[PDB]
Amino acid sequence: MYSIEVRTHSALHVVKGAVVKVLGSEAKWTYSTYVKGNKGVLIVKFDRKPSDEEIREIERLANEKVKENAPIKIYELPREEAEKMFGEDMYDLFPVPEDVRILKVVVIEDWNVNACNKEHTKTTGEIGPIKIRKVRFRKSKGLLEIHFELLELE
Amino acid sequence: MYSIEVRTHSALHVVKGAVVKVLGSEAKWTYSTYVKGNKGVLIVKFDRKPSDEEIREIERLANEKVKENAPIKIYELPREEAEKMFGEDMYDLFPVPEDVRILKVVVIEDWNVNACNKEHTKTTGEIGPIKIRKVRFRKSKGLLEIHFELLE
Ligand SMILES: [Zn+2]
Ligand SMILES: [Zn+2]
Repeated sequence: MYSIEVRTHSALHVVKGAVVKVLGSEAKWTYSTYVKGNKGVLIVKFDRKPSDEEIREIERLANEKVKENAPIKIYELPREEAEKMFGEDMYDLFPVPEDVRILKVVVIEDWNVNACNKEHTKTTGEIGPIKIRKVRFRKSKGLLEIHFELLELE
Repeated sequence: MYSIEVRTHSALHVVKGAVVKVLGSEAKWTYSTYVKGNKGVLIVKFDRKPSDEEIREIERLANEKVKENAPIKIYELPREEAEKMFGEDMYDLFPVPEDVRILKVVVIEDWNVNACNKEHTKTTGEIGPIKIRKVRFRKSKGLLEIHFELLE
């Protein structure tokens, strides 16, 4: 088993992938994330407020990735190499300090790659049904908030 | 007198103000800053590559603020007080940690307000002629690089 929070954190990587698939590469940059219990907040850099249909799609695709039970692999390589093997996409808006010479990159094949040092579940199925509760688009900073919560079902 | 670097850092605040005056409020958020000797790099969040004429205006405007010899005031208030007194504009894209309950906000009336703890010149004139050398717009991240160097 996995703690609910380790579960919610993992959902973030899944939700991010769904976001990029639906909104495109322009929403590929993460600004920040927060997790509290079964609730999660993914803020990505974007330029508009997604339509209700797109939100639905992000949700659908995110839940489909959960059911596929895809593995969440975690490679540990040299900054330089990882830099060339995964490219710029493994990062967020905010750079991982340069004092760090070795990176732990989380990968969900064809979905999301991110230098992350936190604990993740071994597979996407271990996350469970995800529900997007609120979506806020902050015009000034041009950031998109995707609020979601995991579900106490089975 | 002031160190060349203290000068270049101060120019940052001046250049940022010129950038917002010319490009608008959408270029109001700073992503990062770098200063080495007489060289300075201001990266702001933006969506397009400014035209050559706009770059010229940013430069002009920036140098005119230098000649006005405006004072660079430095207020030190609680964070809750600066929050309401200067609003969100005093910040950058990345927030000053919440462990800091007292802020040092740099202000150049009607030009730029920024929570900054570094050393600044007492007035804009003490900066000197600014020259924008290169401007790079990185489409992926949507960031605009304003490269400039002081002349002294
Ligand atoms: Zn992670
Ligand atoms: Zn400063």
